[PDB]
Amino acid sequence: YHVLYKESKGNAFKHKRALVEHIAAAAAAAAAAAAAAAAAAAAAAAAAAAAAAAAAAA
Amino acid sequence: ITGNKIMRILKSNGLAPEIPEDLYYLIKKAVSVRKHLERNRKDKDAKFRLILIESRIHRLARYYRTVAVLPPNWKYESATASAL
Amino acid sequence: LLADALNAINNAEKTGKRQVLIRPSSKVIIKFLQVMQKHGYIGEFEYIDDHRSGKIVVQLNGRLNKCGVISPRFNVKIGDIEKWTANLLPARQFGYVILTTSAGIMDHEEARRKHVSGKILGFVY
RNA sequence: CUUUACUUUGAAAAAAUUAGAGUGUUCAAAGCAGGCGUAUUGCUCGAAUAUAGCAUGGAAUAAUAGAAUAGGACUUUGGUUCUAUUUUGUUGGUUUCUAGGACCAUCGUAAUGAUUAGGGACGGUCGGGGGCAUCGGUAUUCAAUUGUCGAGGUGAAAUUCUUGGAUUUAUUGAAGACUAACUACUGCGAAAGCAUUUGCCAAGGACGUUUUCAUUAAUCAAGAACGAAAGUUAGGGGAUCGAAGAUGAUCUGGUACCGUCGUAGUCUUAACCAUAAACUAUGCCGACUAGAUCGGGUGGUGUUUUUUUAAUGACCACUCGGUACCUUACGAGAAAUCAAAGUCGGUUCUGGGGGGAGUAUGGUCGCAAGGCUGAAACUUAAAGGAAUUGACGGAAG
Repeated sequence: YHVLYKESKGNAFKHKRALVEHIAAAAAAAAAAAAAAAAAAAAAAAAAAAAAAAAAAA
Repeated sequence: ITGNKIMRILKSNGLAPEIPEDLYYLIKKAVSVRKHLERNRKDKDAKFRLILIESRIHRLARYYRTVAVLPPNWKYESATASAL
Repeated sequence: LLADALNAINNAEKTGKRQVLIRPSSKVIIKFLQVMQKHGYIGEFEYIDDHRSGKIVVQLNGRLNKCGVISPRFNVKIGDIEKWTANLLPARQFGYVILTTSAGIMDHEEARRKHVSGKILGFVY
């Protein structure tokens, strides 16, 4: 929200039009966090390999 | 008084050769000796002496920068201490 | 590291030290000293243990007049060796230039036999 | 041409030993090489492409969807259906193989050869490195008061100061500056620079067993910050000595030296200008080559100090850093001399005869004095360094 205030100070608007038309760009940044979270699948594969090692050596 | 600073930034303990500790040292004490330069402005050697230790912060900014900054460790240092 | 190198062994021959006491070890030291052995400029050599890096041993026999480095490692060609050999060696017939050729580090006249170019390290005469 | 070899695993009491497997892939052509006419396989030659695995991705295996290719069964010949193979997307068990991310140990030996190269943490330690706030002592000056009658200067003198009581001697009070001795052939600070004592904030170097990140480093035009003294601006302060200024003396002259007074300065805060024959006249950083002193750490099974015995010592052995420095061989140089200013690299600055000239002019900075950058016409035939002899001195013996 306060990215719109940092789009007033460092002005990319002019008047009442461009103001509300921003809100889309800032919201799109949150999608990058979901892509980064997919890396946790490698840790799950390592846990399965550890279980297989414990099943082998017993 | 150094020992209370050590146990904050490091992975383990005792490793100020883990270099973000010098970055945090010089920044935090350079503003403290500048209390003694908010004291008077005549001041010969402590203004000279300040140049040495405050410019060493820029050689410490040259430090981890050149070798390896894949996730930039340099930008963690300057965020925590507040540098450049 | 290059600068000091050939000056130490040269000053040893100047005074007349029978063995010279030199040290380092990693992987640009010893086989042109086997070219020096073949040419009869030095004698035998061996290795002694250290804590870190290594220790060499070199036996001398009072041969070296001046050896020294070529500090910028210039390009030598299979024609223009002897533009350098003119100034490097004040004597011709005596001495040789050590080239870092493409076929390892060897002699300069041996390099013309292989027909191989490269860089340079130093002179011995 | 050529293996002994190398390695992950099993069977062995251990182990000798032994058994099995491996040591790149793909495509086109040409040559040689097993069995055959060939095909085809292996190797070599030449290219392309990539160079620890188990989150992830590929193949094998299974399922499903799309596309391509081949064969069979059919066809109211369009197509449908079944099977095999390849490719692409997606999902799951198992087998095998490939990318990527964080963190840490050691420095082994073969290619320039006696190498711990950068940052500190931990624990002790030295110093006039800095700024501020206090405090103490001596000497000088001024003000007041007592006892006592002329002084001060100089080569001689006088201006000058004194009977309206000076110099002075003591007491009392005040104002400013500086810190004798200790004080050094000393220590600190990168340089400028830094002297009573005490307290607070706060910086850097060196040593010691180590612990520890792992080229992170070196150097650096521009650029940024700092700046002895003198000078400038605004507000304070002025004890001790004084550029300018005013008298006396000296001399041929004396706008000086000397003597009597005295203004700006000298001190302080803030701001500015920024220079010095700013010096080691010697750039910084790293490795090779005989010989003091100050600080740290260790040793002296012997001796001394000495009654909280801490002697920190005495005096001697070393081992490291700074290294007032002294003195000197090799070696270098024109030589005096140096002891690297011998000699070497990586990098940066700077020189190309004297005078004209650090000037002229422009740009740029400054409040202003002035700084920084920066020539030519023309003149001339030399300027200059190292070293010698002799005369002379209001030089010495």
